[PDB]
Amino acid sequence: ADFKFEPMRSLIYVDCVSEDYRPKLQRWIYKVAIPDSISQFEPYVTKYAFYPSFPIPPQGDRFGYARMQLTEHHWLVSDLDPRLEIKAIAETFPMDVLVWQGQIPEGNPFIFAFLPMWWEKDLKGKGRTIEDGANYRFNMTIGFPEGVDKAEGEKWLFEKVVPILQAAPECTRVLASAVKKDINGCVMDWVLEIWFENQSGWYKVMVDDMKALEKPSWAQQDAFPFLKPYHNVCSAAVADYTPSNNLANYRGYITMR
Amino acid sequence: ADFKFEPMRSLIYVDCVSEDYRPKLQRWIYKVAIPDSISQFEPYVTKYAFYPSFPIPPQGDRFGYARMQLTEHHWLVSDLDPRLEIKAIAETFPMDVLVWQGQIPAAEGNPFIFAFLPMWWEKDLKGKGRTIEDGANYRFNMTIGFPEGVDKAEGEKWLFEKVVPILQAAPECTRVLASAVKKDINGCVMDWVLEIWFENQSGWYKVMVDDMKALEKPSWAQQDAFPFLKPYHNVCSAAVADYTPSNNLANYRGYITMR
Amino acid sequence: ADFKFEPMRSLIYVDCVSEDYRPKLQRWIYKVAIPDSISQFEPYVTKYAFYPSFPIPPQGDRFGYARMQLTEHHWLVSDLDPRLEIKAIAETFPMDVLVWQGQIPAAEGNPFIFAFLPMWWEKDLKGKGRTIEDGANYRFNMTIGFPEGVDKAEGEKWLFEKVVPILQAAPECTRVLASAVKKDINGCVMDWVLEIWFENQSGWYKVMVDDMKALEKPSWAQQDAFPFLKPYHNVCSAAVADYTPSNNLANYRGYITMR
Amino acid sequence: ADFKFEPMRSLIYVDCVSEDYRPKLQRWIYKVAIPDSISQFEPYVTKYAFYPSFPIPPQGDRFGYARMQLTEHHWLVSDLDPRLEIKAIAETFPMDVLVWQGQIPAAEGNPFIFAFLPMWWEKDLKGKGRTIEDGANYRFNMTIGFPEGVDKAEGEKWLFEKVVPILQAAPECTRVLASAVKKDINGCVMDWVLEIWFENQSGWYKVMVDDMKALEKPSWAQQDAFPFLKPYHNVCSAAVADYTPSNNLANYRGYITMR
Amino acid sequence: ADFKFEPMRSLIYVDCVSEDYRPKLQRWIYKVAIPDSISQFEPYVTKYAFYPSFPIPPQGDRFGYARMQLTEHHWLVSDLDPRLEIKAIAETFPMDVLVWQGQIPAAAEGNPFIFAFLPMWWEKDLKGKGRTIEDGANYRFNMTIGFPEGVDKAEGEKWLFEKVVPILQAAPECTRVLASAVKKDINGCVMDWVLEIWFENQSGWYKVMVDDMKALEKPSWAQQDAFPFLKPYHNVCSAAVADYTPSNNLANYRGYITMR
Amino acid sequence: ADFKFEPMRSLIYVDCVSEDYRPKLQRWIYKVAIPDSISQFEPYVTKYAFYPSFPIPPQGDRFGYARMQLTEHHWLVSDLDPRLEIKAIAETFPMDVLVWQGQIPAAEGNPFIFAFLPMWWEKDLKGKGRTIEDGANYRFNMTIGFPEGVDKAEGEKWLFEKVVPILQAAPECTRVLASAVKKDINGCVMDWVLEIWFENQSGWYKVMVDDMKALEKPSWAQQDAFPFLKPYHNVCSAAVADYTPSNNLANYRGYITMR
Ligand SMILES: O=C1c2c(O)cc(O)cc2O[C@H](c2ccc(O)c(O)c2)[C@H]1O
Ligand SMILES: O=C1c2c(O)cc(O)cc2O[C@H](c2ccc(O)c(O)c2)[C@H]1O
Ligand SMILES: O=C1c2c(O)cc(O)cc2O[C@H](c2ccc(O)c(O)c2)[C@H]1O
Ligand SMILES: O=C1c2c(O)cc(O)cc2O[C@H](c2ccc(O)c(O)c2)[C@H]1O
Ligand SMILES: O=C1c2c(O)cc(O)cc2O[C@H](c2ccc(O)c(O)c2)[C@H]1O
Ligand SMILES: O=C1c2c(O)cc(O)cc2O[C@H](c2ccc(O)c(O)c2)[C@H]1O
Ligand SMILES: O=C1c2c(O)cc(O)cc2O[C@H](c2ccc(O)c(O)c2)[C@H]1O
Ligand SMILES: O=C1c2c(O)cc(O)cc2O[C@H](c2ccc(O)c(O)c2)[C@H]1O
Ligand SMILES: O=C1c2c(O)cc(O)cc2O[C@H](c2ccc(O)c(O)c2)[C@H]1O
Ligand SMILES: O=C1c2c(O)cc(O)cc2O[C@H](c2ccc(O)c(O)c2)[C@H]1O
Ligand SMILES: O=C1c2c(O)cc(O)cc2O[C@H](c2ccc(O)c(O)c2)[C@H]1O
Ligand SMILES: O=C1c2c(O)cc(O)cc2O[C@H](c2ccc(O)c(O)c2)[C@H]1O
Ligand SMILES: O=C1c2c(O)cc(O)cc2O[C@H](c2ccc(O)c(O)c2)[C@H]1O
Ligand SMILES: O=C1c2c(O)cc(O)cc2O[C@H](c2ccc(O)c(O)c2)[C@H]1O
Ligand SMILES: O=C1c2c(O)cc(O)cc2O[C@H](c2ccc(O)c(O)c2)[C@H]1O
Ligand SMILES: O=C1c2c(O)cc(O)cc2O[C@H](c2ccc(O)c(O)c2)[C@H]1O
Ligand SMILES: [Cl-]
Ligand SMILES: [Cl-]
Ligand SMILES: [Cl-]
Ligand SMILES: [Cl-]
Ligand SMILES: [Cl-]
Ligand SMILES: [Cl-]
Ligand SMILES: [K+]
Repeated sequence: ADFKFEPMRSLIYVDCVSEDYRPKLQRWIYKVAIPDSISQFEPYVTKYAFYPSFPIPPQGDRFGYARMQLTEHHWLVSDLDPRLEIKAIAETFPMDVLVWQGQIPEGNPFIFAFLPMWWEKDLKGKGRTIEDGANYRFNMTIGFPEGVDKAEGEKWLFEKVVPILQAAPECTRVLASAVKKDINGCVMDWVLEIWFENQSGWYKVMVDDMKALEKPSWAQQDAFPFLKPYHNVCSAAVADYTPSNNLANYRGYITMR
Repeated sequence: ADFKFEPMRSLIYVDCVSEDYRPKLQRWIYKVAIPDSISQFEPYVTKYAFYPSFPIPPQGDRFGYARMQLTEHHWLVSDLDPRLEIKAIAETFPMDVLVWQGQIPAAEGNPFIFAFLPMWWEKDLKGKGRTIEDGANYRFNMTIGFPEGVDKAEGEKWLFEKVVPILQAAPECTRVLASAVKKDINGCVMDWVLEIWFENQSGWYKVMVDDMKALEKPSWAQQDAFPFLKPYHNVCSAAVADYTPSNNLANYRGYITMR
Repeated sequence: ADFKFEPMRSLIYVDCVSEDYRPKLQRWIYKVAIPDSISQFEPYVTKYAFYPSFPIPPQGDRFGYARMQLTEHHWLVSDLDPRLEIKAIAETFPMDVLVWQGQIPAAEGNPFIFAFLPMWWEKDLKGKGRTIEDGANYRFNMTIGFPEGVDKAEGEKWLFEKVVPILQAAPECTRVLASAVKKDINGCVMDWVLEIWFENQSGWYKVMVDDMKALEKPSWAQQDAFPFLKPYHNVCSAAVADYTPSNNLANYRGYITMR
Repeated sequence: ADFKFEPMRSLIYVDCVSEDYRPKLQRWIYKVAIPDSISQFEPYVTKYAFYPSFPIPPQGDRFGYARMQLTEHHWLVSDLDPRLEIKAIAETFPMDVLVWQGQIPAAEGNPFIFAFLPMWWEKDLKGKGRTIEDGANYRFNMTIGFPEGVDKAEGEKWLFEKVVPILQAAPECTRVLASAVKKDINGCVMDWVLEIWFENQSGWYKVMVDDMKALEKPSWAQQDAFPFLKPYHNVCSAAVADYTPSNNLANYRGYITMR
Repeated sequence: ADFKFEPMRSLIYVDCVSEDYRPKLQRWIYKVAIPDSISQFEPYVTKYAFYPSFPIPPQGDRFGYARMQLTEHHWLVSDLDPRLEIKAIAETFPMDVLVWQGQIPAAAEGNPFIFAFLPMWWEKDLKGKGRTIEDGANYRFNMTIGFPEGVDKAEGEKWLFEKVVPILQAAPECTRVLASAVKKDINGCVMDWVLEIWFENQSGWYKVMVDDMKALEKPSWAQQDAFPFLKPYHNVCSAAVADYTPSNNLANYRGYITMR
Repeated sequence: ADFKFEPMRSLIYVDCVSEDYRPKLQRWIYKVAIPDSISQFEPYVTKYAFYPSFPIPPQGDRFGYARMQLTEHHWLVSDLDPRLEIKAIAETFPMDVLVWQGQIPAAEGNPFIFAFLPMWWEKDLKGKGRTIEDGANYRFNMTIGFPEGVDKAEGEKWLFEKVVPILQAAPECTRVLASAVKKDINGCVMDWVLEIWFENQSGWYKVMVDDMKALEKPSWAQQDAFPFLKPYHNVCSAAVADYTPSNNLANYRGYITMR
């Protein structure tokens, strides 16, 4: 019988591999994914929201930049509990959505990271408010390649990478949670959000300041983040606010006139 | 102090024993029951909804057919925890509502069936993977409880080995789902809840009446024909649509009157 | 350029000619008709709502009883202005909906009754000052149009001098209201819309069937008994509650499916 | 047929003549007045809202200070068109509400002040261009009507030549706005509505009491001090905030009770 | 990892120490506090609401009467779990709000911030069980108390329930009495009890909470001469509120829309 | 007194001249513009919405492509009526917003294009009857105004006799719609607004760039290629989806920040 109280925040990195797919993928998301979703999890999800990603910045491709959105659920129970596999009504989820997102064409894994509802580490910019200004919120998840010691990767991240973020005045905030791997075997290890004022601030720090970094022995590309795009790193730059707070705001797929 | 996280889906089988009562019972439900309810459980119920039952089909009376609605709560805690008996404001619940629902007559009355379930169906026995796009569903929700002194394991075995296969054989039946009732919560006499989908009333009839004549009449039967259980006492049911506009936590804006 | 301020209340009498059609027609209405509709007229309709009809009462068939609902719009402009025919996105309206409503068979076929009215009742002939606290109302909404070649003044005189007094005499009848149909808008064949309240179905029957036998059968009668008009062609009706949860502009949150 | 497009903003000055009445009057307003109201005018009112008045300031009694709220409707048509008198469902409006508001006593009562205005202020006499970021406003809304047999032109001249300049001189006063009352609608005795903003109650006092002592007492004065008009009869007022949570068409979700 | 399921009802006693502050404090609450709040706790709070207090009644000052509102959260987890201190976006909460509420003087002794955690359901129902909304409009006097330092808690409880409550039960003017014990283990709130005591109106409140209560033995630990015998705003806070608020913030809020 | 019933649809072409400005401009729009706006026009605007533009396509710069959104109001009265200039609270509109949108540099600046239209399209030139089920639309909304000293009738003739036929010839173009700009309202320099649908960006390109090379370059042309008009000055545009979540009158619940 018993079901564990397991409050978590999920993030899904929704890419769009081509502008010709955008109308169709966007349609599916807003016309189909929302109602199918709420139909299933309304009673045990407290917040379902989409954060459309800003235009892909220069060299964003190398950070597995999700060109469509982030998809953010707040769960009261583990959606991977086997008993939750049973649904009266099932979702409409065509093959085509996976083509559009880039799961299918070599093809890219579906990154679904589970987190505790609150950030575990606050490494810069504590006490910042909304009045302090509009944030270019760079959300990035990473997973160290196979056969790399996790403790060693953690040590690299926090002792080599983060200090560069702390040094940069262009970087207003740094936050990190460790991925709940015990839930869905997500290959990612960390999720970070790193705020800037704008795209140029992002570039200056995440490209130029980061050239200073020693290229690690396990690197899957020459430059930071040294991890395989869309496979061992995904990301998105998003705004402080979304109008797509789906549990509160959705009123059907109303069409423009 | 401690309060156990106990996520459940409740169903109440709301009958209406006479069309002359319908205006008044419907009024109570939508004008009074909703605000009184939300006033009490808003902080620990995630979804409160009413699914109006379709017109009672031929021989529906024999399945304890609730002629008004199903009432569906999603709980985060056991509403039968004794500490939850204390309410600043109490509900308005007249005698008359029980007359209307058939709990009391003008000449024997009917129990109030309030079944607690896990939020997710336990058994998916037909039609897995069906979506809303596959078409409009005549959703026959039926709960049953085996008569007193009938072994539960034996009743389970009957249900799943004799009854369900007839549903599986029938092309008219698009879906079959079952959960075992949480009896430990409120001593509900029912044992199972099933939802059995059809295309329409005729599909329902063809299977639940005609195909079911084939069944061996069990020794404990309380009526001659399937479901072999006493209407409204050991079986209640309702046929409902996929969608309700009465999703009360989101949708309610007061008892606004027609012009 | 100029667009006339034309505040009106529309009523559409939505029938359902068979229970096997109900799931599918209900689906279309709530899953498709609503969003397609709001997509088009949100900026110039102040209220869009559906009032599900109560179960068809005995002999309701003879009053063109809409077995599904009433569909009620409040317009700021004439939807029949020719310039309003152009829509970026058009509605999905299958042939099948007309089968289900009885506009076509799959056994003669019934017109689509869409009556335009002023937003306020023109005549208040009984029960003025009645409030919601006075009790739950069985609201019988009925529209009528006199057969071809019948003088309109003469029909009016019949209605108000012969019919209405029987309603006024009956204590079972709590309210009587009437507006004259705007015929100048969409050529609707109906002439009047009335709402006649009772306590319940039996009150309705006692008055609209039994008390009405007393009436002189007029020379133009299209059937033996009141209302003396051809069902679904020259009379449509529905009995509805004071309240609907389907106040679509405020309440709709998508076609969310039961679990 | 034709109904004139008449966009207006109404204000009703809702007093509460005793603290012992506040619970009951407040209940009526929020439990009964809202749903009865929306039930009637939803299709032709674009905004219905209540602005609770701040605590009555010193000597506010002399300005006909409404100790409960302002009631603010935005109309698309004249509610005083005679055809709008007919309502299917009528409102619940007990005698007691009039006692509570002070229309009737337990020993002379007070008129019901219902002022119709154009939706936009006619005169902007101070503080043009002020935004919400400029700070929180103590908004003193005051309506006045000159006693019987006082020339209106002469009263206007007094107001704009003697009164207004004192407001303009006072740095404590951040804003001055005025519309002339639509008298042609409901024969409201009032002539002007003004809103006069301060930072706080003391600012209000300093200007509307102390600075105003400077004023010549006019020959028609109905009291010794400004505003020289009979409280609640020829002057009503209220001090309100920039924001109300009671924007009733958008926000109302029923009379949900505290736990 | 694990986070405990801890369903609770919080109450915050929001005072306003001067009418000249009311516009500004009210603005902050409705323009800023709400969105900043929902931005943080939307996923684990089921109900966030404000109950504006009725006008301070005669001698209400002596009961630590919050002249602005009550602030009522329903939590699914302990907001005082240390891991909940981390927020992406932090709240805007100026010094000035503390001046307005009376936590600080503007340039000199202030008043503590009373934030009481409770179980979601009342623990004791001591009068008026079964009363409905149809029974009439309620003057709901919510009052929290905490016994002075070095007063035995069991002894204070015994005083409250054996001396005070019977006066409430005797008074026909008092329609309801409810009490929960404060969860002290959560945030070290100095208060011990929260009670709600209903009347018909302000005069009913006065007749009972002032006049009937004169009958009471003045305890040895008393911090003022008259009931409630506790230091205003420090060891007792209160508010009289209506059955209904329009500020049910999770459901109702549509932005800080300004009057025209 | 009188206020004319003037139902209209406005469009504002909101550009964003640099990605470094997007966070800040987007913030202003969603945090400030919305509440300031609703605070002013809630009672006489039936729909306020934002349609975020898709990524600027190849050579979109030449069509005055608004890189932020379209801003769409539905008015019941002319916002340019002089009496509507008076507002109690005024809007917060920094210099910086004009920098971000490109009205000013920190080169050469760009006019603020605010086009008023009838609520319904005047000309339906292709794809009549198309529904939402027919598929997802790349909706290219484009407004144009003919250079100074060009006869308007002659420009109209060019548009409908030369340009539109190319759209009609292209199977890649699923829809063509046009309204004439109400110039009598706000002296907007634009003359027409068109919406031209494709399947996707490539369809847009193939037709609006490649097929359009076929066109005779007119004598008044302000650039070599179609649309032959000065970007952002005599032509603005945006490609948008069928649906926006930013339907501000229904959906806005404050500036809630991500966690
Ligand atoms: O319930 C689910 C769901 C849904 O209800 C609606 C919807 O529109 C998409 C969905 O997608 C979820 C999903 C599918 C495949 C995966 O590989 C995965 O990780 C998650 C699925 O579980
Ligand atoms: O919006 C969502 C979403 C999406 O936008 C894109 C995508 O590719 C998959 C998705 O799937 C999400 C989901 C739904 C139900 C579940 O039970 C679940 O685990 C995940 C869904 O809500
Ligand atoms: O909270 C409750 C409640 C309520 O608040 C409002 C309302 O309108 C009806 C209600 O009915 C519930 C109930 C009553 C009698 C029973 O015999 C039973 O099992 C359940 C009760 O629990
Ligand atoms: O709609 C409801 C309902 C109803 O429609 C019919 C009926 O006969 C009883 C009911 O009672 C339900 C209820 C309310 C509060 C509770 O705490 C509870 O356990 C049950 C109520 O919500
Ligand atoms: O706007 C319209 C419309 C719509 O927007 C949505 C929808 O779901 C059905 C609709 O149907 C309307 C209609 C009126 C009269 C008829 O005789 C008929 O076939 C159809 C149509 O005009
Ligand atoms: O619900 C509705 C409805 C319906 O339920 C049944 C039906 O058979 C036709 C309908 O059509 C209505 C309609 C839509 C658009 C219009 O422009 C119009 O005048 C009427 C629609 O709103
Ligand atoms: O319909 C109305 C109405 C209503 O629907 C609801 C309500 O709660 C109060 C109301 O009161 C209005 C009114 C009554 C008496 C007057 O003397 C007056 O000037 C106005 C009336 O118009
Ligand atoms: O809030 C309202 C209100 C009120 O709060 C107090 C009061 O004493 C009268 C009132 O009457 C208002 C009203 C309703 C309908 C009308 O047609 C009308 O003209 C006025 C009502 O809505
Ligand atoms: O002392 C004050 C003050 C100040 O010292 C400096 C300054 O730049 C602006 C100010 O303006 C404040 C204010 C004025 C009018 C209001 O209506 C309001 O809410 C606030 C006031 O507090
Ligand atoms: O001494 C003064 C003064 C005064 O004598 C009386 C009075 O009633 C108000 C006053 O206020 C004046 C003032 C002007 C501008 C401000 O911004 C401000 O705070 C105050 C100031 O000149
Ligand atoms: O008496 C007053 C006064 C004064 O006499 C002298 C002085 O030097 C300043 C003053 O300033 C006060 C004031 C000004 C503007 C406000 O906006 C406000 O609330 C208060 C005013 O009342
Ligand atoms: O800049 C700000 C500020 C500041 O710099 C210093 C300081 O001591 C207080 C402050 O407080 C401002 C504020 C006042 C009242 C409110 O109601 C509000 O939301 C914010 C804030 O903006
Ligand atoms: O998160 C919090 C918060 C917030 O987000 C928004 C807001 O407008 C007020 C707030 O106030 C809370 C608080 C303040 C002072 C205290 O002394 C205290 O105990 C708690 C704080 O925790
Ligand atoms: O309304 C609220 C509020 C208030 O009105 C006044 C005040 O002085 C403090 C407040 O603080 C509340 C709060 C408490 C705990 C939190 O963890 C939080 O985020 C916010 C906030 O919700
Ligand atoms: O009311 C208005 C308004 C507003 O309320 C809020 C807001 O955030 C921006 C605004 O801008 C509008 C506007 C700006 C520039 C123009 O050139 C023009 O014609 C109109 C203005 O009218
Ligand atoms: O969103 C809007 C908007 C905008 O988004 C961007 C922009 O650059 C100007 C704007 O101005 C619009 C406006 C407001 C009030 C009015 O009276 C009016 O005519 C226009 C506003 O609503
Ligand atoms: Cl039998
Ligand atoms: Cl909601
Ligand atoms: Cl016949
Ligand atoms: Cl709404
Ligand atoms: Cl005169
Ligand atoms: Cl060129
Ligand atoms: K060319």
